[PDB]
This record gives sequence, structure tokens and C-alpha cells, in this order.
Amino acid sequence: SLPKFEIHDVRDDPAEGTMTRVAVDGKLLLISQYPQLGPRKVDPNDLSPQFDADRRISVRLRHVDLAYLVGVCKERVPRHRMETKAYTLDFEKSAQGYHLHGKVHRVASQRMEDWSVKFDNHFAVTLEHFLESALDESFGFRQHYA
Amino acid sequence: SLPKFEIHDVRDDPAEGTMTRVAVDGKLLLISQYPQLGPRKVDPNDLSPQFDADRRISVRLRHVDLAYLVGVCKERVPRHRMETKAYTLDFEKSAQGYHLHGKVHRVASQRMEDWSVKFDNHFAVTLEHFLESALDESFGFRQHYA
Amino acid sequence: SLAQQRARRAQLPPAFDVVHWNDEDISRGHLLRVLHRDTFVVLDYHRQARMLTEEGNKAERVVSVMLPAVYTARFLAVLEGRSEKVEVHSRYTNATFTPNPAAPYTFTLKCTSTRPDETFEWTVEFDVAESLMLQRFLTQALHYNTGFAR
Amino acid sequence: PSLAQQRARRAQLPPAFDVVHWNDEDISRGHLLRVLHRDTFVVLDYHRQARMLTEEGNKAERVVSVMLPAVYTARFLAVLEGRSEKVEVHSRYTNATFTPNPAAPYTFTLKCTSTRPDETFEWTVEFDVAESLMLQRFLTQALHYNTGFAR
Repeated sequence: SLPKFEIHDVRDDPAEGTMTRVAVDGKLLLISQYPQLGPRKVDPNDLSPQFDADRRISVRLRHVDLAYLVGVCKERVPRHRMETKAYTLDFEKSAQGYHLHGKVHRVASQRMEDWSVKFDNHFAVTLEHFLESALDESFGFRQHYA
Repeated sequence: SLPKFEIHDVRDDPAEGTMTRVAVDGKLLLISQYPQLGPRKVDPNDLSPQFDADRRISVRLRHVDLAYLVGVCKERVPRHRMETKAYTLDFEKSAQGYHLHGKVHRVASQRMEDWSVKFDNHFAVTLEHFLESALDESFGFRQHYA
Repeated sequence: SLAQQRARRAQLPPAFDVVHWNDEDISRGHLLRVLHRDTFVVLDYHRQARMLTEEGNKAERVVSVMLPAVYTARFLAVLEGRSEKVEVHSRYTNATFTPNPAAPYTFTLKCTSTRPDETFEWTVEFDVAESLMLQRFLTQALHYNTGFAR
Repeated sequence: PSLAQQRARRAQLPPAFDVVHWNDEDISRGHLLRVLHRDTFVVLDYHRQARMLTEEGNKAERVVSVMLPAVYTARFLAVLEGRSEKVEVHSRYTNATFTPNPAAPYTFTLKCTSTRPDETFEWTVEFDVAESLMLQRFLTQALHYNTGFAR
């Protein structure tokens, strides 16, 4: 299983509910996101997903990217423009924390919609702490010395 | 064997050779320096030791002391002063390097004496890293995960 | 004597201790062992019982706040310069980790821990080193917990 | 099972990272340097692109290679961190250096003059903020382990 940190934006209106996973397989991030599937379904015993992986955004990013994504944190670079055919994103530092926005599409579908995501406060804490981490482990080294 | 780095200085005047070590055992940062014993070795297979192990300057620093030092490398403080029965030392950042001076004692001898060591240029980089590293592993996490 | 001092050592919760022993008023003294133990972030508090010297045991526990893996980023937040404070409500203890306007990069941990209803208090400060200490300790706590140790 | 071997082979391979310097719109511009850590040496694998992007083949090919000593490590870190303004590596078949780029802050340049007896061969890679900080972290990681903090 792989390292990751998530956010559960849940609301009574699934229409706007969401969850935003952030994981790192080796040297590449995967900014992912599932729109709240099903109502605010109550019951811990429910082992079912409460998020629509069918309407999931999954942007695997380059290795150098992790760098940039990080270097932005260190205020070395004001912002970061990642453009592609499957997506267009910009990672800039918000006043409350970090903010990723641009244009991306979900699985089997071609709708380059308008997207925005806010990593703020204690959450901007964890992203930073994560990226700073992910890129440190990316090189392997530890994986190796075992 | 403990994590460590050494700065061997042998000179055509043994009365100046200094084997300066800086190792860390757990939460124990331990600095030391053995004086050059005898002229420089000449036969590659003369494994005899080159530094006087009974003239060694060994000082120990508390888990916080490590921290304070790192606090100094990272500018959260102008210098760190430690007064103790066994020694009196200051760690301060020089414009071109670091400086650990004071008054200490050599083994099996009551006479104490002014002392000092500087970890300049590349030496500061090694020193900076090493400390930042120790304090980072000085909680027993990695090992705890076995 | 140094060899067994490893497989044994390994079997200790990761930690570090903030030590504030007062050599004048045994009371005024306290010790705080901050540590890790399966997700949980425990903080044990102690008051100097025996004297700094005295051939006896110098540390004596009292209460024990146990922060849930959540706050780890929340403390780290005041520690870093975002959060302007952070509070915690155990079943008995009540606290707030706020910075100290005295000296920069230093923090204070205020408390009041009621027990079945016992109004008890303790304010453990963290100076530069200690502030840096916690900070690292915690990061490692999050680094390792979220994974990366694999 | 296409992934059921990334934990087996991972734990063998040298630890390393690469700088994507491809450039289809004209080759020579295209290249991809790989920095690694074998034994206690900084391995520099310089590759000149060959095959274009969208197609096939092997894309890049080894050329000049540098094998920097563990000592030179904290040396480069000196630069990257903002201490030395230059670093000189005198390998046998590859004399070179590494300095800061003035066109941009916290970005650097790795120029080289690999002797090959006669004639001399020039090559150079430019680390952008990312690529630059990248190398720093890598080298930090080395030192850390090289110094034995993983036991």
C-alpha cells in the first residue's frame, strides 16, 4: 500500500461533497479527487466508498515536478505552471495556504473543466510536510539500504 | 560503530597535528580531538596509530545541547554557551565558518587549557548537515521501526 | 553493558525530554517527556521530587495529556508560524499551545487538568532548543506515520 | 503483475534522479543526465538524445561519464547551499566544474571539458530551481546515509 494523505470535504449535498487524496508512488505525485458519491451515508460499518472513483481526477505528475511543487513552498518560485494536453495546472501560494487550480478532466471523458483546490491552514501544513517528504524519499536511498 | 566524521590534520610538526572527530550516539553529541603522536608515518604497512589517545579532548553534549547547536546553525540564536565543570564552550557562527572555543581538559590531567576548533567552508557544510542529521535521528524513530 | 544497550533501547517509545529542574525550589521544577506510541502523541508531566543532588529518584509523574495523531500538524502549525494557537480537550486535561511574545521561536504550553473535579495546573515553556526539538520530533512523527517508513 | 516487481528491483538499483532535458525540435539540445550513488561515488551519466519523441527506439545514449568522489559531495553542497561560488572536479577522462547561474537565482550550471586523447569534448547541463534543489536534496540524502545514519 502507498503513502498518502487525504481530505474529506463532506456535506449533506453530495453535489458539492468531495475528497482529495494526495499520494506519492516513488518519484511521482498523484493529485486525485473523488466527488462525494451517495448522500452523507451514515454508518462506520459501511465499508463502501462514499466517493465516486468513476468521476475521479487523477493527475500523475513528473518527478522534477515534485521539486517545483516543493520549491514553491520554499518561496523560491512564486508559482508553478504545469501545462499538458490532459491538464493545465498552476500551483501558487494562497494567503491562507496553498492553492492548485487550472483545467483537468476525469476518467474516460473529454471535458476540460475549470478546477480549483485549496490547501489551507493546518492543511497547508501537511501538504508542505508531505511534499518535503515525498521528494526526499523519491531518490530511493532508504528503499535501497535494507 | 557510530555515525561520525573526522578531520585529520597531520603536519611536519607533530606538535600541531589534530585528529578532530564529531560522533553521535543516540541523543549524545560527542566532540573530541586527539593530538599528533610522532612524525608522519612512512611505511604503508606501519599500522601503528598516528594520534595520541591519552591526550584526547572528549566533551559530551546533552540532547538539548545538540538542539541548541542546530538552533545556531539555523540562526534561531546568535551563539550557544555551555558552562560545565568539565568545560566551557561556545558555538557561534563565523562569517566564513563555525567556531567551538573555550577551556577544557585533556585526559588524565587536571590542568585545563584554552581550546578552539573551526569548521570552515566545506567543513561547515559537513558540520551543519551532521548536526541537523543527528538531532533528526536523535529520537529513535527509524530504529524503533524494526 | 553497551551491547545490550541497543536491542533494549530500540524497545522504547521515541521521545525526548524537556527538563526544567529548579535547584532552589524543588517545587518550581518539572520534567516533560514528549513521546510517540502508536499514532498517539503522549505528553507526560513531572515535578521534581528528590533534590537535584540527593541520592534518590528525581522525576515523578503527575498527569498525562495524550494528543491524537491529528494535532501533529496542528501543533507543528503554531511551531512554524501559521497557527496562532492550538487547544486540546482530554477527558480531564485542557490545554493550549501558544507562542511566547518574550523571545522569538519559543513556545508555551498552558494547562488545567480536572479529575473526578480536580482543578490542577501546569505551564511548561519551550525555549529555542526545546521548540526546535519538539518541531523535529513531531515532523518525524508525521513523516513516519503517513508512511515513508516502508 | 506489471508493477509486481517495483519493490523487488527497486531495492537493488542505485539511488538516483534524472534531469529531463529532451528537445525534439532539434537534437544536441536534447539530452538527459543521470546522477547516481554507487559505492561512494557521484555517478554522472550524460546522454545525447537520438530518436525523436513520439515514435520508438532507445531515445538516449551514454557518452561522457563522471565518477565523483564522496568527498566532492559536501563540496557541491557548498555551492548549492550558497557558500562556495565554484567547485572543481578533476576526473581523469573528465575535467569540469559547477557554478551558479546569474540569469536566475537559485539555479546553476555544470560545465565540462572531458579530455579524450588529440581533442577535447565540451558538454553542459543547466539545473533550474527544481533540478537544482533536486540535486541538493539528493546529495543531502547521500551524506546522511554515507555517514551511517540508517543502521
